[PDB]
Amino acid sequence: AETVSFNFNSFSEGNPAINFQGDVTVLSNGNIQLTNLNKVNSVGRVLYAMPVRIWSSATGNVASFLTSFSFEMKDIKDYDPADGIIFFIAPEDTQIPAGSIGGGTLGVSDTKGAGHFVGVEFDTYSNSEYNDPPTDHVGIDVNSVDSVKTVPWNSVSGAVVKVTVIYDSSTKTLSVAVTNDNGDITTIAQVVDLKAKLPERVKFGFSASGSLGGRQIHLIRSWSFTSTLITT
Amino acid sequence: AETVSFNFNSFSEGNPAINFQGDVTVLSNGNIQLTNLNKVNSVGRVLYAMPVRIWSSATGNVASFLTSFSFEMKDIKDYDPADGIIFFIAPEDTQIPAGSIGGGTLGVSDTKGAGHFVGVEFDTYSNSEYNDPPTDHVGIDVNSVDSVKTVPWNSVSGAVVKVTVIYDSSTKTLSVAVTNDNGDITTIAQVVDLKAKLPERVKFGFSASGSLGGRQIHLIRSWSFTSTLITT
Amino acid sequence: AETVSFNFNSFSEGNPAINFQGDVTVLSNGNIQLTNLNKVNSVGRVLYAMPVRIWSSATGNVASFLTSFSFEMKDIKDYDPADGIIFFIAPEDTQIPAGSIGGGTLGVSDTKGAGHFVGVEFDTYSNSEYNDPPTDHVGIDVNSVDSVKTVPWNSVSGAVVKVTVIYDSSTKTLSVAVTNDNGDITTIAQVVDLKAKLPERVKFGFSASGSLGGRQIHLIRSWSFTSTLITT
Amino acid sequence: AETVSFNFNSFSEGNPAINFQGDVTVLSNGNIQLTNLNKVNSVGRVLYAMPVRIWSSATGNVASFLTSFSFEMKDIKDYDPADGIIFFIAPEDTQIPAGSIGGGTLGVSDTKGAGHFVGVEFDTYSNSEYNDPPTDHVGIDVNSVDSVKTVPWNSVSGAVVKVTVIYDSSTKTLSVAVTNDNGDITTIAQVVDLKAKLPERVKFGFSASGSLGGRQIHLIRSWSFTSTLITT
Ligand SMILES: CC(=O)N[C@@H]1[C@@H](O)[C@@H](O)[C@@H](CO[C@@H]2O[C@H](CO)[C@H](O)[C@H](O)[C@H]2O)O[C@@H]1O
Ligand SMILES: OC[C@H]1O[C@@H](O)[C@H](O)[C@@H](O)[C@H]1O
Ligand SMILES: OC[C@H]1O[C@@H](O)[C@H](O)[C@@H](O)[C@H]1O
Ligand SMILES: OC[C@H]1O[C@@H](O)[C@H](O)[C@@H](O)[C@H]1O
Ligand SMILES: [Ca+2]
Ligand SMILES: [Ca+2]
Ligand SMILES: [Ca+2]
Ligand SMILES: [Ca+2]
Ligand SMILES: [Mn+2]
Ligand SMILES: [Mn+2]
Ligand SMILES: [Mn+2]
Ligand SMILES: [Mn+2]
Repeated sequence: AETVSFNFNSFSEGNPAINFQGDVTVLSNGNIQLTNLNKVNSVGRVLYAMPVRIWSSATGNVASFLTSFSFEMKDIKDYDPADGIIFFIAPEDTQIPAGSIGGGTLGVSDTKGAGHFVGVEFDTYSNSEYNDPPTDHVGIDVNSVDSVKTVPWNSVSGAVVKVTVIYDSSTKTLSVAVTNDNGDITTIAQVVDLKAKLPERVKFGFSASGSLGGRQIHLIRSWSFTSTLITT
Repeated sequence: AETVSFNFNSFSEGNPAINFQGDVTVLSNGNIQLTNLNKVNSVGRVLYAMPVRIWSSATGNVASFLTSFSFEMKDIKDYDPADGIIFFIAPEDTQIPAGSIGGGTLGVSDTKGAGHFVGVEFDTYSNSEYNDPPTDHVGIDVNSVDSVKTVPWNSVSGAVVKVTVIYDSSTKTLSVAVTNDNGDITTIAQVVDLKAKLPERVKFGFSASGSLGGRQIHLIRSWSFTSTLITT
Repeated sequence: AETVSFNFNSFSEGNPAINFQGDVTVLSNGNIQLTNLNKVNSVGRVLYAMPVRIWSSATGNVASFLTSFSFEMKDIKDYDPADGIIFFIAPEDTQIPAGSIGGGTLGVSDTKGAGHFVGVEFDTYSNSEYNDPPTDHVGIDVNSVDSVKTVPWNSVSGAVVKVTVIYDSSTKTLSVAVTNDNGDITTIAQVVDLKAKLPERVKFGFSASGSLGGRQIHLIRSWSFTSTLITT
Repeated sequence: AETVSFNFNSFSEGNPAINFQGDVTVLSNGNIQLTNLNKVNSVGRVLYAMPVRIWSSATGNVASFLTSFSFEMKDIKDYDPADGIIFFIAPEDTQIPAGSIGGGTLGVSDTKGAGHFVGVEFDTYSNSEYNDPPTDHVGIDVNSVDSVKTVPWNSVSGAVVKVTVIYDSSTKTLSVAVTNDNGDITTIAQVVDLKAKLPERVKFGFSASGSLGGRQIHLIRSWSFTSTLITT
């Protein structure tokens, strides 16, 4: 078997173990702040520097992974609390889309909402152009911000949120669990054939965006990960 | 929103939140020891004392849940290292089956291997009478120790094992993530309609068993849990 | 350590984690209504169905606890707005006293006003037989509705009240902070030895009562709680 | 009645509602970071700009208050996680002690550990020169970091801690409740005559300090407060 595992209790701008793209910054408290509040159509992303091999061209085997992370989103005067954070998987050469308008694209898609990635978004603004639900929601995205499936959710300002994600390669199922502020959990699962949607080696990371009037604090507090690919 | 959440970092015999059944004992370090090393066909089970409402007969809604736990199995001189541990869900009046032979039944089924429960087993002995795979394995059981599905796994003597489970009510998916000694993860997921398999009120817990020749130390070290049922 | 914690933002009938006694009811809005407006000497109580271990006879240790809740009392035609609500603690076999007259007993004591419980009352009627102050008030009750101590308070019809109670086992101090509708706080603290007044296992909850002419809407809207007993 | 009440979900150095002293900085995420990680004997404090009238020389009455806050301390390399945060009350003209050495002084006392203030410390280092318990502890201090009383407590790096404090006027009791990462709650209470120990007008606030080798992230995330003084 081939395993990739890491853990971040804190983040440091200097550490090369992570790629910083766009407006991302690292606060003195070790928190990764994805977007710049004083910028229009801001976009910031972070990827685990080491590309992870999710499937073998020799066997056809796809890896399973268990990952958990905690983030925080807080409102600011005077802007709509937008746009949200998305935990994504993409080609290792992934970079913020050219001419990104941020906002509802969440830093991973073009204006039409399309891009090459698979992710779990924590959306805090209803974009009708991307067919978003009416309330805050968590969604499974496959090459588009027009979610394959979504689930009602509530983004509480200044609340630490914990997420646990399990991908089981045999059933090709991606299961998510979000632990809210009131103590309630919110789950969402979807079958997604990663090998069919993504290349052999990829990068995992987070992205967040904003617009002219849509802005809020997007923070990544921690992140643990373990992927295992059967090589036999 | 109806939620049940608890977190055991250790245990005590006087903790009312825990129902002890069979040969269960509590070690001075807070660990629960499920089987008696000196008894033939030993059986021990521990349960969260409070019955949990997993689905509504009024709305048809089914709860989602996130639960994590860590156990440890250790060989002893010089019995066969058997039989294993099973995280189960069963009717609130669940009790060790009458005339339990322990062993491959894992304390949750009858001689034929049937019973009323849903669970994730960590099997260390291949019982041909229950169609077990040839090696240790993690299984998803529904009313029977003859697993609906299993995955190859390896139980390391004296190794602390971490497990995270996610049940998504919408897709009825029960996904398990097992973190091994060497940091490798093993996963298994299966669609299981709890509403169709179990009554509205149930109890969650752990069970382990041995036989005359098959014995080993079965320890439950910690357990956190959160179930949420959408109501009104 | 042994901890019991929970958080209710609303309530629903059927939740096995709650014991309903008497005339209690759950409204469509998740609120718990303690008394029946058409019944003479009405009494309704709600208890967390999980017994809480407040002290150990083995170690002699006593638990500490933090709890918060919000309630609302609202007048009705043509009865006197009575009798009030009491947050209480009693033996786990606690039931509404047999042949209760409700009224000023607040559903936890006998006709003389005696009982086996400890609690914080929110009194809206002056019962001279129990030496009540002449106006509305918050009181600390130890085995009697004839409060060991009281502080002038005022129950505003329809006002949502917030309460926070801290019990420090070391000093045996029970402090209460009541946040009125107009933003003012009212506090009352009393040294109460729970190890000396209650058994090792108890149940927490609320009770409200009325009489023939004294009636009113008694609502419990939320309730969070955390008690910890050191077992080391 | 005279009541003061406020609430901060986020902080800003451009806001007049707060005084900033020393190395205190406000991160882009809204958190207040009390100590500078790059300075020796660092010290930073903040105070609610408006002095709170806690007692009257005309009537002798003393105010009761309920205040809760959340903070965060996180380790860093290669320094000892020190020294801690202290929520204090002091003369309205309080200032960082002249020639402060930070460290165990928590930024409120002199080298001897004496000063004019009442506070609740969250101590993460054992200074023998101040008779500190051998482990992390929460203490009630009255004009000295040589705590009047302490209770064992575990400071978890990167964990958000919630605190609730109630000062009962009549009993002159100050009781505190702290929420741990494991879920357990910790409390400590002590009788403190604010009238005798502090002036009529005071300021409430937080302070944290570090040394040459002792440094860590000291964050203040939110703070609500309500005090009521009877004027009659
Ligand atoms: C009545 C009878 O035929 N007896 C048989 C024994 O001969 C032998 O087959 C045992 C095997 O029990 C299993 O033992 C292992 C360990 O060595 C595990 O504990 C299995 O779960 C057991 O079933 O069964 C009867 O006693
Ligand atoms: O007001 C806020 C919003 O503004 C829109 O212009 C943008 O497309 C949305 O994604 C969101 O940022
Ligand atoms: O008029 C109202 C009141 O009536 C009394 O008879 C009763 O004892 C009081 O507790 C209160 O209900
Ligand atoms: O190692 C760290 C510590 O070092 C001491 O010298 C200092 O007095 C303490 O307050 C703390 O800073
Ligand atoms: Ca959107
Ligand atoms: Ca078996
Ligand atoms: Ca009365
Ligand atoms: Ca110290
Ligand atoms: Mn969306
Ligand atoms: Mn099996
Ligand atoms: Mn009274
Ligand atoms: Mn100290």
